[PDB]
Amino acid sequence: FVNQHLCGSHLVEALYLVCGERGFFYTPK
Amino acid sequence: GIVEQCCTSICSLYQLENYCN
Ligand SMILES: *C(=O)CCCCCCCCCCCCC
Ligand SMILES: [Cl-]
Ligand SMILES: [Zn+2]
Repeated sequence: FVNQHLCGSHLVEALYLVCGERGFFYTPK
Repeated sequence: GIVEQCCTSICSLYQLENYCN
């Protein structure tokens, strides 16, 4: 799914901002 | 996981905070 690949890119940049010093985890599966 | 919850619907910043460490 390209549109899923595109969405994930935007999710990781939002997680980066939201989570700040805590960091985050990006698990597709 | 986050793709099922936040790519099928827009997640608020509060919902996105669920995937923080
Ligand atoms: C890994 O395959 C994800 C598991 C669930 C699949 C849901 C995919 C939905 C993505 C929709 C993107 C639409 C963005 C405009
Ligand atoms: Cl896009
Ligand atoms: Zn994009």
